Amino acid sequence: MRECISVHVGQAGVQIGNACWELYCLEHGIQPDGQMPSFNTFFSETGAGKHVPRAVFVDLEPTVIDEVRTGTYRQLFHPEQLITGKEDAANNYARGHYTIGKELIDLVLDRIRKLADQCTGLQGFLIFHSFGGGTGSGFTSLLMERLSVDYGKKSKLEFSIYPAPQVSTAVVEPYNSILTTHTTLEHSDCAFMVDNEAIYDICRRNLDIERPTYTNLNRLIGQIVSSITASLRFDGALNVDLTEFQTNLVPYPRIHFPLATYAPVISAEKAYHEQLSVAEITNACFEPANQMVKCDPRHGKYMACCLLYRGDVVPKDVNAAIATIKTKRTIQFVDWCPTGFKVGINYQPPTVVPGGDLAKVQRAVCMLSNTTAIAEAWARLDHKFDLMYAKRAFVHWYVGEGMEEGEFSEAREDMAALEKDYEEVGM
Amino acid sequence: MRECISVHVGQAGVQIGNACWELYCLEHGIQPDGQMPSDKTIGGGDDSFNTFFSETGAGKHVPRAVFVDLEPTVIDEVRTGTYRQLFHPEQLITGKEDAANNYARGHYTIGKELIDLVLDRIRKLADQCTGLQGFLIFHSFGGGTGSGFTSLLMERLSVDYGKKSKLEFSIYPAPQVSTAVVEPYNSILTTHTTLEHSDCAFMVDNEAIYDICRRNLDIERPTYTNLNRLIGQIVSSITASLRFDGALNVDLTEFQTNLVPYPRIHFPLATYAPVISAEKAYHEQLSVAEITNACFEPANQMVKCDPRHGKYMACCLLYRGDVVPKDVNAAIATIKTKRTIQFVDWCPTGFKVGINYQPPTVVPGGDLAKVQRAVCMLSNTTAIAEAWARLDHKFDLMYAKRAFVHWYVGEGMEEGEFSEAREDMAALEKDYEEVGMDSV
Amino acid sequence: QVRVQAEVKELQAQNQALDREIQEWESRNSAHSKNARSPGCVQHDKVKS
Amino acid sequence: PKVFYPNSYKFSRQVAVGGMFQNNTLNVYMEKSIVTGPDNYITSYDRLNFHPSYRVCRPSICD
Amino acid sequence: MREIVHLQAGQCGNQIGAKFWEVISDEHGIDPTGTYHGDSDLQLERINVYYNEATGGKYVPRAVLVDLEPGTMDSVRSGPFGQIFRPDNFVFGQSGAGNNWAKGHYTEGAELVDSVLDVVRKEAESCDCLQGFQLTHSLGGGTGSGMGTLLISKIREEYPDRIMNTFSVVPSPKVSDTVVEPYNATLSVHQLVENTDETYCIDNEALYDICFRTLKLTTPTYGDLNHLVSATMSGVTTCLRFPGQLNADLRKLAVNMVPFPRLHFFMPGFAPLTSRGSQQYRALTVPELTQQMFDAKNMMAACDPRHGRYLTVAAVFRGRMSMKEVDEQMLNVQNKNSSYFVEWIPNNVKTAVCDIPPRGLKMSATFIGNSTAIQELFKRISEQFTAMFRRKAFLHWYTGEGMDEMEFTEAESNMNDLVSEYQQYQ
Amino acid sequence: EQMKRDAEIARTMMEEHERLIKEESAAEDKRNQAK
Ligand SMILES: Nc1nc2c(ncn2[C@@H]2O[C@H](COP(=O)(O)OP(=O)(O)OP(=O)(O)O)[C@@H](O)[C@H]2O)c(=O)[nH]1
Ligand SMILES: Nc1nc2c(ncn2[C@@H]2O[C@H](COP(=O)(O)OP(=O)(O)OP(=O)(O)O)[C@@H](O)[C@H]2O)c(=O)[nH]1
Ligand SMILES: Nc1nc2c(ncn2[C@@H]2O[C@H](COP(=O)(O)OP(=O)(O)O)[C@@H](O)[C@H]2O)c(=O)[nH]1
Ligand SMILES: [Mg+2]
Ligand SMILES: [Mg+2]
Repeated sequence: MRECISVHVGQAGVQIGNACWELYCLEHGIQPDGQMPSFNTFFSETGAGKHVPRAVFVDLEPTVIDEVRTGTYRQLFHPEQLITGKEDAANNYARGHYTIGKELIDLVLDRIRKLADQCTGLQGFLIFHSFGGGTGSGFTSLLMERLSVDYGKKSKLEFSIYPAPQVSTAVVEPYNSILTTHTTLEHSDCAFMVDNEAIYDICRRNLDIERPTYTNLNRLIGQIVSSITASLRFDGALNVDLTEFQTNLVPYPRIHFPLATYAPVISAEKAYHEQLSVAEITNACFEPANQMVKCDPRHGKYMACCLLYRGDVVPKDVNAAIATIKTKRTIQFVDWCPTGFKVGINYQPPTVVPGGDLAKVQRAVCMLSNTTAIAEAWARLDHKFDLMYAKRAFVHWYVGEGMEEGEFSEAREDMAALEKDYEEVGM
Repeated sequence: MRECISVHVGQAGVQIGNACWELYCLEHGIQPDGQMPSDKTIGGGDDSFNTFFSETGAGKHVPRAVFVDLEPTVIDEVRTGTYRQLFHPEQLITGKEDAANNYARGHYTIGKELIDLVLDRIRKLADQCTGLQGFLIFHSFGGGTGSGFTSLLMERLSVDYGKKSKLEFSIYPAPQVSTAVVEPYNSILTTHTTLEHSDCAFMVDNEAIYDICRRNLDIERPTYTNLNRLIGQIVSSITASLRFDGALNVDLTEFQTNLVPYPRIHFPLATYAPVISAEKAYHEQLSVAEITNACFEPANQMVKCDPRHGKYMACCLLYRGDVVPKDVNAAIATIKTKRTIQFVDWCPTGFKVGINYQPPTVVPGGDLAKVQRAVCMLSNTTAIAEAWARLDHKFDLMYAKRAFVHWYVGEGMEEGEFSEAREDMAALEKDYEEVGMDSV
Repeated sequence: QVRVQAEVKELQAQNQALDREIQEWESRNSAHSKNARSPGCVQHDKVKS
Repeated sequence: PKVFYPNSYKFSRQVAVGGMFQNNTLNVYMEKSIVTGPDNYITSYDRLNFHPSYRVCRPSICD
Repeated sequence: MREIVHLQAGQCGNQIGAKFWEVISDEHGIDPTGTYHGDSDLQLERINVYYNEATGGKYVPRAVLVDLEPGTMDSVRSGPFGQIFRPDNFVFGQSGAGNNWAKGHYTEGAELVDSVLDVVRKEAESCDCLQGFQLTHSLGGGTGSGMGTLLISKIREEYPDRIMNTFSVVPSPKVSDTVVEPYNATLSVHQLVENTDETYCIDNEALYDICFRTLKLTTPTYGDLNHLVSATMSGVTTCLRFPGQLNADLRKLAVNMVPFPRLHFFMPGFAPLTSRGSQQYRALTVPELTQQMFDAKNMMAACDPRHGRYLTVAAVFRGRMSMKEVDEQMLNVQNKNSSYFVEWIPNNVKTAVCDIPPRGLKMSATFIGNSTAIQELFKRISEQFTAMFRRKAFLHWYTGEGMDEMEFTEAESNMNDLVSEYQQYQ
Repeated sequence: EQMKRDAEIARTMMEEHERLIKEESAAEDKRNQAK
């Protein structure tokens, strides 16, 4: 009864959730309009023979929801679940926090209530979002704060697109990223992150694919999320519950931002020639290339490492390759973590999407790292904000829509405290 | 589990491995698709392919070789040929800009962008080894990649790996008929960076194989495809003792301690005795004794060098086919007691005999015939000091008027490096003359 | 135009200074590894131990 | 007047209207690679950018 | 949802206005009768942004055509796409302003203001939730420049939340018609530095220089420049009409472009402009397309960016097209130049992409530029207001209706506030 | 499928450009008529 409720907010949220729910619907035998010609982890069941996802979709620009409401998944959802605003948040943290989201936060929380009363053994929520936009910062912050002070100590997992060093589409992206990190530093249990520039480089290099679109990224993020949550639906040698990451990965209650990757990202024309054993894939997780977030790995030391294996895997291969990784003394593990790793195994192998590009591989690993390397990304994300805020660029819209000048400053200090906290737990 | 890593380099290395790997797919039952056929895939009693071929879990065999050059037009006939899907596609390294027949262009300018890349694909291939018997370099003393980058691989393989065997196959520039003019600047400047970092290096002229083809194989006008079948037969016969069991099994690590009397005299020359056109194999008996008497000829060598003007330091005779070893030992006593075949008076033992059971095979279209038994002689005679008295004179005439030196000094090289690698062969022309002298 | 040509020549000189220093550092790191490995080998000492 | 070879100029006017091509653009060009693959993006000054192919014993960062 | 009510002003507007609805209606598959004959169902889902549905399934645009001589309405109604508007909307006077700002602001224009707001307020109440308006006009004359400054400052009086966007043809001195173009233009910015805060700058001199080099045209008629103007006012609200892989509507482009609230004068330019002789040989990829956005001759405002420094850049693309070639190409231009593009804005490019190209093209784009070189266009029109106003050459034509000599000086340094504010940020 | 779609789009645009060429030749002959 390991049910989780998934809310997708932001265009990054719903466009990831399209690939995620096509993956979950092909995971079981469910035909996509709902019927069927173990699945109670994500789907409620009605006696006509229909399956309903535990999903709430929301944006404040109607066209990105309405393409889902018209497209081929129109009969999957109860069509009141596809929440929709009227006026766009306009890339504005103040508008998605203080001004525009006050019309729709009540509706999305009441539908969250009805789904959580449909459920019976509740475990967590999956909030899909970015650090770029107004409704991807402010509305997500209000959603997380209200769900924390309403539901209790249940795992509100959040998934975050992360702002890259030299890759961005907005101009004001440090402002709303440092603001959403400040106000969502406290009430999310864990926050996984991915970098679009690093996925771009992996798509260029490992998969032999030039000029990738956004579907070719969202397929990879769907494979990541399915490898996270295969343990609740399918049983294995060593299952890992979703609560176990909270006591496992994060050591201090501001350090809940682990990185991820997934090692057999390989096209068919090369995986036909190459075998990919367990020692091969778990050694291949630790390259500076094949990670999925741009931080220099060798400048940081490792804190913890939660591996999730999927498919045919015999536990001695894992237990030998882990020590083989550990003894090298260049992969620096911190001197107050002699345990090092945490490993889980599930039997059912990774699946395949129609219209896909990842090759069907018998076994796969998704590893969740917690590095010290991301201090450079927080240094640069504080620096860009400091460059703009020396002479008050772009601030007057947000101060006309709802914060004074000092709250950006206190978010700056409440974010710099975290960069001091890494040097504290590093030395 | 024994293994070799057959690393090629140069445009005259990819054209050798094209005719070398088609032989090893025929020795075993391997299709060009890579998968074994239906008859041998149910029993699976043979594990002789593990020396050269890998084995994936889905039943495909991928060979252990990496192809290196800076000229992108001879690798691109491999990615469209018959062997398109055999080789792993990450093992065909290929540069955009050329080498263009300058040593210094292929040591300092261009080759540094590929010295790191090929040393990651090498580290894959040598990582599956329970035990590495030895590499197999195929290069050429002619131009940029085959002579310059080969020296860059030698100073980085031995620093990486160390006391591990690394055999070498190399053409040698002809006495008279060669195809370049800057060429003696290279062959004096690639011996100097190979005197230290190569455990053994065989010597072949392409001119002497042009002489055996008008004489023995009875072929007029031979192309370059018929030069890489003869060299491809020898590198089969050297490494056949790893794969197929024998009566006197002689590994690769056996050779490098058993042929060199002094540690800079590692230049043995080789030959393959029973090369007969398929018409004359119908006429001639090919016993075990008479193809031992036909290696020491003045005409079946492979370097244009007649060893009548030198004393044989040692031999290493490797036999293949159906032989019985009473009849091998009858013939080696003939060659020692014959008057002309000179042996150095600090080697009264002399020889090294190896036996294997597999007869030599036939490639379809190959001019060679199916002969029941075949040998392969390996010697480092004293007579090779004649051939350096030809090449080192050709370096001296050009360097006297300082011809052709202005491309080298401008392409990342100092002018002094011709001087120190000229004095270095002023020792090796003497180092053969001190050990050919009779005992005092 | 003339002051911009002065800065072009300045940055060319700075570029060649960093290029020289790249050459010296590459030679130093390769020679350091070459001299560092020379007694003994890697990981076979561990297996033998 | 059996044969006639007159100097036509319609293409010359058609291309020479408005002045010849002079490039007025912000500086855009990619420094390309040396190894020819769709992967394996190696420039002289940004080497070590290739796909580190899979190794059984040790990972790539500890060579 | 996110509707916009269109407005015109003067002769220079209606030639751009009637060319606009020859372009928007042809993008939606609409006949001049107004009834739909399209091909895709996607062409009608967000038709409610600009249009409105009458009985019988006929669509009427939300536009009001405003002028001050009734020969201009007969010009547009008789046109091909001109009978589409509701005929209760052609609001005009009868006694012409006649290139007099003081007529079109104080005496002649203000007689007609109480009428024109009724047709404005009835097409905006029919909307459910406004996003803004549109004014297409010029800044040379007095019928459209001076009514245009009237018609904005009395429309900020009513709907000051909803974001308004005008499109102005700024008059160059190199190709000029009337003598007193300083006397109308350098002071009409007094209510366009304040009241619209979204205003574009199009020069007729640069619109010719596109037509001699890139297009390489022989005879450029005034029906082909408004072709070039109305195909880039369309491009900035295609995300607002059509679905996007990464979209940004009208309000999102405001909050990311303008660094400080009085610098909102823009530099538009269409990307894949090509001649009919060199059309076939030309490649259509994305790195070829950024070759043509950042030119100094494919810019519709007659001021050169290399004599200044860029503040911010947007580039709304179109078509079925990849996303690394958007992002990595425009990082490349930002990295390799780094001198025009300022410090203390660590990323100087915004971007967006739709899914549906303009009719008949594989791919296009629309470049929006915000440059600090626009202060030479304000310098070169206020120096021509120093010369005529020292010896008081023409002030009697406009001061028979009442403006003292310092209301020109009051709006001189109010315009010359704007020259120095580009200077202090450079 | 993508290759077939791109070839079809290229043929459509070249047909439209031939239509433009014929229209402009007609207009130039109309100007010669006006002479
Ligand atoms: N993985 C993925 N990322 C996307 C996709 N679309 C946009 N992004 C990322 O999202 C970031 C911007 O998202 P936002 O700024 O929040 O835009 P939004 O989600 O529409 O939020 P609002 O504009 O406020 O409605 C960009 O930096 C993109 O890299 C997508 O389809 N897939
Ligand atoms: N025996 C033999 N010799 C060859 C073959 N192909 C080429 N050669 C010889 O090898 C030399 C060819 O030049 P190489 O140096 O090998 O070409 P490379 O190694 O790519 O060097 P560059 O051409 O400068 O890049 C010439 O002397 C040829 O006579 C071959 O297939 N067999
Ligand atoms: N785009 C366009 N501009 C025009 C046209 N006719 C005149 N103009 C411009 O209008 C400016 C003069 O302003 P004017 O049109 O008289 O303003 P009006 O009083 O509203 O008509 C000149 O600088 C011209 O560049 C036209 O047909 N199309
Ligand atoms: Mg949005
Ligand atoms: Mg070559």
